[PDB]
Amino acid sequence: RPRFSFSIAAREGKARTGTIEMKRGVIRTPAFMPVGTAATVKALKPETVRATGADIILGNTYHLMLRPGAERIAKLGGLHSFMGWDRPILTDSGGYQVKQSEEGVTFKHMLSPERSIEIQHLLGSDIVMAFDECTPYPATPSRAASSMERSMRWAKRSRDAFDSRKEQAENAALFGIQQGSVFENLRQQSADALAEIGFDGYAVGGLAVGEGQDEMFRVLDFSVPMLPDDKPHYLMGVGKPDDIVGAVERGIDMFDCVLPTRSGRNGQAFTWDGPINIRNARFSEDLKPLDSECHCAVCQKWSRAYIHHLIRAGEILGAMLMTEHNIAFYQQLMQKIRDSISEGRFSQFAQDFRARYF
Amino acid sequence: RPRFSFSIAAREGKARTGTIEMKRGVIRTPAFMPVGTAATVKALKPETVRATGADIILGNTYHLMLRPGAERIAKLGGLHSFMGWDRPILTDSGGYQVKQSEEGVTFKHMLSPERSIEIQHLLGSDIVMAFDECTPYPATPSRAASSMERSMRWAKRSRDAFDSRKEQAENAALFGIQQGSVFENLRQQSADALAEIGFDGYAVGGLAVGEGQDEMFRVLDFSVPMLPDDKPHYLMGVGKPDDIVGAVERGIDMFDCVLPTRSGRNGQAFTWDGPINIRNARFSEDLKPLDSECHCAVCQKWSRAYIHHLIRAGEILGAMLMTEHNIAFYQQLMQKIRDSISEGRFSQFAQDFRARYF
Ligand SMILES: CNc1nc2cc3nc[nH]c(=O)c3cc2[nH]1
Ligand SMILES: CNc1nc2cc3nc[nH]c(=O)c3cc2[nH]1
Ligand SMILES: [Zn+2]
Ligand SMILES: [Zn+2]
Repeated sequence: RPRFSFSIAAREGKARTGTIEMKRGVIRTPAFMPVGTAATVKALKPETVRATGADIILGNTYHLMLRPGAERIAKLGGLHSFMGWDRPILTDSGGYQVKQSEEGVTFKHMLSPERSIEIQHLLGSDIVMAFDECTPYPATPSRAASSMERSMRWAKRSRDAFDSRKEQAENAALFGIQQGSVFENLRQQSADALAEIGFDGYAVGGLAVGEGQDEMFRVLDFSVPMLPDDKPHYLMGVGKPDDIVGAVERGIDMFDCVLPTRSGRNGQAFTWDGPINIRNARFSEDLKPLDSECHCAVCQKWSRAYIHHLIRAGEILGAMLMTEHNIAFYQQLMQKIRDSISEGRFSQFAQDFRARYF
Repeated sequence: RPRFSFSIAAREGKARTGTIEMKRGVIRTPAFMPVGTAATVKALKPETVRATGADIILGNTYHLMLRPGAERIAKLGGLHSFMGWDRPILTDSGGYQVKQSEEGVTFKHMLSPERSIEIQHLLGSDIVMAFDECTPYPATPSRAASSMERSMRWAKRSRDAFDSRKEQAENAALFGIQQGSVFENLRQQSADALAEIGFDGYAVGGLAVGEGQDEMFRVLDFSVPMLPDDKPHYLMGVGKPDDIVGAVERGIDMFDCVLPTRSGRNGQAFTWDGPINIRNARFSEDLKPLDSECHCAVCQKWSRAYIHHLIRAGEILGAMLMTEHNIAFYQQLMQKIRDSISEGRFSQFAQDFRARYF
């Protein structure tokens, strides 16, 4: 397999379906990446994660740079070996979860573009995120521009730190991140700068930070066409199933979110009829599975009623089952999306989905 | 399969190895029963429990009689269907975890022999425990005798409540429980009363309540020979691996304990070299599996170092992996015990085990 090769197999409007080939495996796009916070996709064995259909996971950098520390994980053979996931891993830069200066950030420890790229290397990341600044929402145009310009400078620093490590450069990919808040001209200048630097992929940063779905979609409308067509488009931190469907309709290829895991643990189950909270007393004697159509193992063997009991009782198996279901649901969503694009009926899928989901 | 048939295949001294055949499956003896507290073996899917080698589990009655309630579980199809374990289940009487009278116990609700047997029926238990009184330790001879006599009266009540329900009588088994504290004459009178009533199996109650291993073994020395030879002997709530080995040497066939699950969750891993606490910093970079010889999936794929990280971080996968390992270890212990008895080298196994374990 090549280091990185993104190929688009089919299109419908702005939507695309295809594959990213990497040394550690193939990634079907549009892709959902389950989130590994501290070297684990919470409450799931990696083989379970794979079984749900995930091709790649996101490893959070922030907690692991703390403990056990990037250097220790490197000593132990890297993140893949440590956690037992042998397929691609996208690592974030660790800066989003974190004294600000042009050099980088210091916190209660200094994190700069260079250190970030180094930590992602020590972890053995397949897809490395440039180190940026996620502009708070709302932002004045001046602040958004200052923030964006700093991010582009840090993007160039990222690129050069990555490229100055031959094993990283040869075996991993680097994604750049677009900023600009909700301002079209800043988004354009940022797309321009990132393309000039050149990356393997382009994320749309700065969204899903409180602007709400209408505003996010309005920004995506003009921002995604500004990115190189021939590379993957990653919408960081999104999101709800409906967010994902609209974002694919606007050209996004990749997604990550804690919603399916975190909200699973809290009792929220995704269904094609919309989300349910399994702790509600209405499920105490409901022998139906979480969802009527879901093909996951949880829906094949256990009832709402049992999972209701488990979550109410604080039992770990409740977290395990809810999470497996929710990640499986997300993967089934992405599969339906890929299939519908491949078959030229994605617009109809999107309408049908929303009608039933709501 | 018959309702209940215990057959002894081999002996060495007081030790026995054999099988209990029941409608829902075969139980290899000496047997360890993982504990299901509230319709779950904590942090494990039933298929994982089975995979470790368990033939039967113990379902705690106390929490489930609370919520969801025995009646609701019966409505939902019984405990086996609810939790997804289709093999035998031994249910306790619910009284041990719980205003005392000859009628039964009231608590913050009244539990009597009759209600207990009824709840175990509603749950659909394969092996039903008579409702007793576990005499506190230490106990004066007068108190121990009063307690024991009450338990024998409740044992007769148990027997008759069980027998007065035809589907229970036809499809499940009933075990009686011996009391008498540490007094040989009371233990004898209790064995006598239980045999006169007649049960499918006989538990040694009243131990593992603070008397310590020497005293427990001294009591077992005289108490187990008092029970019918041709029925299984169950030592309730035991125990540590060394406790189990000595108890088999004294004629016990069945065991349950929360140590492997509960202590697993707390960081304690059982090894043939003795238990370890994985949170100790000595394991932070130890790439060895929990145990050098263990055949479990956890030891096949993950390091001490990773599990160390997981437990320190409070991650659910840490509970999952520690528990699977520990239950697998317990099952491997019982297998070694069965094999050594079958081969007439159990006494040597016991010595070798203790030498290395300590
Ligand atoms: C959950 N929403 C959300 N998670 C994000 C992570 C991010 N990382 C780097 N850069 C970002 O702009 C950024 C924006 C984000 N929004
Ligand atoms: C953990 N020790 C322990 N768990 C027990 C459960 C019991 N149940 C019924 N009757 C008992 O005598 C009894 C004794 C016990 N000791
Ligand atoms: Zn499902
Ligand atoms: Zn093991």
